[PDB]
Amino acid sequence: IIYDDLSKQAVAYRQISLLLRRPPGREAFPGDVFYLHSRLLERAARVNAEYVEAFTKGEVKGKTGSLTALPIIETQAGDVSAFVP
Amino acid sequence: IIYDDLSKQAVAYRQISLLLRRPPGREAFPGDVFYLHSRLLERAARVNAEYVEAFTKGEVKGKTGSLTALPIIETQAGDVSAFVP
Amino acid sequence: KVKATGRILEVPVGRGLLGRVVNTLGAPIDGKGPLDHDGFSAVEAIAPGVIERQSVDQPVQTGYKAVDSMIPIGRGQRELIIGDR
Amino acid sequence: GVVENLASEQAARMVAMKAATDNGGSLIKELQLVYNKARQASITQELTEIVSGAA
Amino acid sequence: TGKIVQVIGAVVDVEFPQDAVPRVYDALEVQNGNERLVLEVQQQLGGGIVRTIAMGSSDGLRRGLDVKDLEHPIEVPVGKATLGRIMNVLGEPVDMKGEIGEEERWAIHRAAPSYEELSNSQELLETGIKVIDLMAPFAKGGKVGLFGGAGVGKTVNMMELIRNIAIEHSGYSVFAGVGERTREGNDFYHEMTDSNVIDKVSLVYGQMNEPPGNRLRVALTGLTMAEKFRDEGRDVLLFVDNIYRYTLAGTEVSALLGRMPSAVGYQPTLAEEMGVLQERITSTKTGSITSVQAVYVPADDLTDPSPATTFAHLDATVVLSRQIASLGIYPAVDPLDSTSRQLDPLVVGQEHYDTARGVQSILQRYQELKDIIAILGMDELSEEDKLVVARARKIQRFLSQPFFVAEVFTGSPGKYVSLKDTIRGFKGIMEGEYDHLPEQAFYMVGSIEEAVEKAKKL
Amino acid sequence: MATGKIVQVIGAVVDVEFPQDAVPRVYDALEVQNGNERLVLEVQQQLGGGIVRTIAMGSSDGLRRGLDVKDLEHPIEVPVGKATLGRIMNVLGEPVDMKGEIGEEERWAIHRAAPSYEELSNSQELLETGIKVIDLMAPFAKGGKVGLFGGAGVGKTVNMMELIRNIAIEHSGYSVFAGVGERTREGNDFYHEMTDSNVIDKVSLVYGQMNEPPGNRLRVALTGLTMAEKFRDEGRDVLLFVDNIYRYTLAGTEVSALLGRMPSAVGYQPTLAEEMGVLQERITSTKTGSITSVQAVYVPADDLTDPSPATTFAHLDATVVLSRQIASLGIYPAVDPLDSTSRQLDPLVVGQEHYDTARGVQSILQRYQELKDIIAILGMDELSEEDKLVVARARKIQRFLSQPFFVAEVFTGSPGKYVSLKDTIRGFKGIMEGEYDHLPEQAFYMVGSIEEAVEKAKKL
Ligand SMILES: Nc1ncnc2c1ncn2[C@@H]1O[C@H](COP(=O)(O)OP(=O)(O)OP(=O)(O)O)[C@@H](O)[C@H]1O
Ligand SMILES: Nc1ncnc2c1ncn2[C@@H]1O[C@H](COP(=O)(O)OP(=O)(O)O)[C@@H](O)[C@H]1O
Ligand SMILES: [Mg+2]
Ligand SMILES: [Mg+2]
Repeated sequence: IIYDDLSKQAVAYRQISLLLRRPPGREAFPGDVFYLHSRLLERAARVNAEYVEAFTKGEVKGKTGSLTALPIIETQAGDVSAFVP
Repeated sequence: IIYDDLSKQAVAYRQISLLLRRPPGREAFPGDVFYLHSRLLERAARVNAEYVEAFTKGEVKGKTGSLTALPIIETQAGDVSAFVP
Repeated sequence: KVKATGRILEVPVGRGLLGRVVNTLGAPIDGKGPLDHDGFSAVEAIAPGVIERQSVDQPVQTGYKAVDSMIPIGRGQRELIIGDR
Repeated sequence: GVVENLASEQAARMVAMKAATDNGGSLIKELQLVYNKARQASITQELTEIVSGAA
Repeated sequence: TGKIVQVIGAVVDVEFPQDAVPRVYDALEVQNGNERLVLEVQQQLGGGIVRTIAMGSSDGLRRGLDVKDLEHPIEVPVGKATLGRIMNVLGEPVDMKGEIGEEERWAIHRAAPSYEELSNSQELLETGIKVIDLMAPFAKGGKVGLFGGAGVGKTVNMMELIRNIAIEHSGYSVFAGVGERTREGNDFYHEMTDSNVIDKVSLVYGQMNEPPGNRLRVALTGLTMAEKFRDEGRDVLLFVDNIYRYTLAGTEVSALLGRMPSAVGYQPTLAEEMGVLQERITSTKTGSITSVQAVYVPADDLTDPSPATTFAHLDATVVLSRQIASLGIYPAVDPLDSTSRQLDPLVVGQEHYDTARGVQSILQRYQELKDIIAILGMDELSEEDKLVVARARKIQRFLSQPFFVAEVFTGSPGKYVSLKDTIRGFKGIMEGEYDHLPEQAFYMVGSIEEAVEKAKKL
Repeated sequence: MATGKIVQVIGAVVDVEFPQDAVPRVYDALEVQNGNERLVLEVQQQLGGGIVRTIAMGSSDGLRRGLDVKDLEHPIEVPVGKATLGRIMNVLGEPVDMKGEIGEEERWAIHRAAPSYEELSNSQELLETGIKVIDLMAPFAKGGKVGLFGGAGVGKTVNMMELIRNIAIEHSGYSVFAGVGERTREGNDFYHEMTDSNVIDKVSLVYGQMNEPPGNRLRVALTGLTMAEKFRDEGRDVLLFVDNIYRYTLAGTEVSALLGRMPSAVGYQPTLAEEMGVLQERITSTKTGSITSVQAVYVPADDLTDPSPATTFAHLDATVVLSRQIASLGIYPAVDPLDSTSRQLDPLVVGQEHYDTARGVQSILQRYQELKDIIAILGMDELSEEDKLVVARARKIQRFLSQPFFVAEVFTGSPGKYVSLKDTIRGFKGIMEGEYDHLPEQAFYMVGSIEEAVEKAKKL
């Protein structure tokens, strides 16, 4: 899976958060921007064959499933110190 | 007309805008500092004879008025790239 | 009036999505007809736990010499592509 | 001809090092202006964000 | 039926009865003294109050005045009627001629075309400008952006593109002045009407002297006319004078509308406001809008949130810069940030692609050498490095060109250069055919030949 | 019986109203049925009349206003003892390894006060490690705190896996691993590694990964301490490894504003220094028993000046500053010998030859640093001969700090090397005294003892 611009998601969540009047953080991003991207990315994983067999109720045996992710970020003038990067 | 400093009018407007708790922008100037100067300076113009005839109700005819305006700005250590300049 | 349907956001999921351009809610926008989904799934779920993982030892090939020699990606990895515009 | 070329060499080196000294001062006076403008912006980005957060 | 309850600068709050509160973008009318003022609804607050933006001067309004609820958006004339004429944000005529004889009026808040409706064309378009169609060539139907600060030449370049690309375009065109100098509008109007091409160019002007309501909705009444012409099957050219000012009017208003500030002080809806504007300006399968936009960057800051969220919306970005201008090299196009989607050998050819990459490779290496030269001077360089410094300086001089629209400021006659001439010139310099000519020979000349002649007279 | 009702649910923060008698006290636990899911809430503030504001120890999704809440009249209490050895648990001390119940004898509250000033015990019992640079520049005693500072990707985890290998296997005492905010894959890879090596029977593991709601990441560090403190009070010598102290502070930052707190200097919470203090002053070696601890410290943006790394520098006995420059140059481990130090680096407590070698090494490398930009602009030919000498010896010293690790073998395809402390001193003294001046720089790179430097020099 390729996430085209986790930066523009962070920007959309910031807009939603501020319109809802939640308290702003650094650069005005809400604090749960780390929680947003971390809960999203830790979903990409490889799972052992016991998990696959348990999930598919026995149909598939002997196979490990996997999801790979390639998030993309834009930095401004190469600044890595900004919040979302 | 010679506005002797538009960079101390911009400061005297930033003070009023900050005493009214309006959210500041770049260099803490208010968001409408551009409107502040654009409305003032765009009043310096050359107007065609039809406008002078319409405004004076025909008492002045065939003459074109004008208002030249040379504002002064002061810049810190001679950079033009500041916000107000 | 607003009613409260007590159900979280779910999305069409299946094999019949391969080749389809879809909006966030699962509506096709390519105009190639409706989907053929294998049921729905929930948008917001939790990830597999520590015991349910397996380590990464299988490659996913980029095809780019620089990436695949110096910065290899495996099936379950979470590689970030970062840079300017 | 060799001894005279070595005297010429020392004169050319002193002129080059004098130029390199003035150009180094010229860079110092301009990098300092970049640094001062940056510290001022950093000081105003914060404070703006602490007052906005204090709400 | 409703009454004004607050007047906070440009925004106006109106209280309505509980059962007839206006919809989220309807228009209202007030008599502000002897004048009628239109208001546009932005928010429905509770208890039947709406926040509105005044489309005109807000002075003189008194609390307790009575507003009148029109039951439609701002609707503007469109089509063949709006074709030789100057119009207001409300779509009123602004020239002293009579009324606009329209058959139809469209609301200005519309939706962007669907995904299946779009069309992608690689049909390349040719400009007389050497650097623009060398480095970042743009095709018909794609958006072009001219970035840069104050005084770097955005408008003079756009007047050059209006002059040249109108040579190979037959159809109608729309010009939208969004918050720029009125004088530049009046000069453009007289220049168009003295060349008798005013019968095709349609003008909208909400300029920088106008209140923030007028500078917020003027870009949208520009598009609504361009979209009318696109849906008649025509290929339309759309020129926007400044599309920073549309976001600046939103920044000025959005504090008083109650939204909390975002980064710097921009409105939190910056990326949506720009996305709602710049996604209805596209070539569908039933028309095509070729558009040029001038994007003021604030404070020369390319990392600012307003330019940085516009670089993703454009097909060909041309970044003007102040240093290159101070050297006198007009057009002051920085060739290490300007790029395009159409600079690919599969669409543009290999000889062009190779020339443009060769130029970038040389000028980058020159940038790396400039910091060494600054402390030590040129004498400590390698002899190959001195060769690239000489060719890179000649290339920078050769990027300049004398525009016909700049003949007043300078005196030099203008020049139009073809693509084959410019790739021949840069290919010749890159392989050092012209290594024997002085640098000042390349400054402000058209084709390479001309430079040789200049060199003869030094 | 249930006694409170939910009145707000804004993100991760939940407010509960109770009768104005018997309002829950601070740091208490509460329980609510989030559908079928039993959800724990921790009380953070008593605000207003009868209301308490709380953090969810689980997902906040699925909660309605008006749900009944039951107040447990105790803090979060966790299993402690031998029954915790070999088991993975979450912040609540519930098994996540699917091996069944923990079977604990005793349970302890995770919020407790630190040892009194008269309880603290002095030690200088220097540990030896295989790592050359650390044992030269930052040796540390049993019972001390060690911090590994670095930005992203500089070698914090690989170093901590090496130190776990070298120290813990010789250690006969029980160990605790606290995976605060760890990546789930790295937690599984560690668990399997210990399970294969058969050292899992003397380690207790507490894991709070990145995906978990902020309360878990906030409180999981305290469950690690509560287990280690049980072993210390039994009188054991304990090894405590904490995967990031930084994501405890960050888990505090995320929820701080929703708790109503005014923001501080870099957006951090106003209580950053107290939150760090209250945790880090429990990690001490008392008269009854000793905790020895190794902590990794993330450095946001690679600036050592950011409040979070800046405060934690003042709590640690040894500080091994890793640097991204040295990693980018490809020298591993990327320890900066000029910034890293220990309070055990004293001539009195180390051997005086060790101290003299360390002072020499640091003096030489500092003298190289100032020459670097001079050579870069004006060129090596405009050094003098004694500087050309010290720039060479500096490069030889800066290669001999590198080392292959057994746990960093998978990355590089080479065997792993363990160097004894004495051999390290003997080598660096020999290099500075110039006994190996004639050998090339690569004869010192990625080698073990200096006898191996002469063997590889012969092969070269
Ligand atoms: N060939 C040229 N191209 C551009 N500008 C030129 C050229 N020759 C001279 N100039 C000078 O550059 C000035 C500034 O150009 P222009 O008016 O386009 O600025 P701008 O880009 O419109 O910026 P803004 O509208 O924000 O002031 C011109 O008025 C002219 O005086
Ligand atoms: N001693 C080493 N030998 C070889 N590779 C290393 C070494 N130290 C770090 N690396 C490389 O750098 C990576 C990042 O460091 P790691 O400890 O995994 O994450 P972090 O440093 O952020 O905790 C390692 O995964 C490995 O790729
Ligand atoms: Mg302009
Ligand atoms: Mg790590």
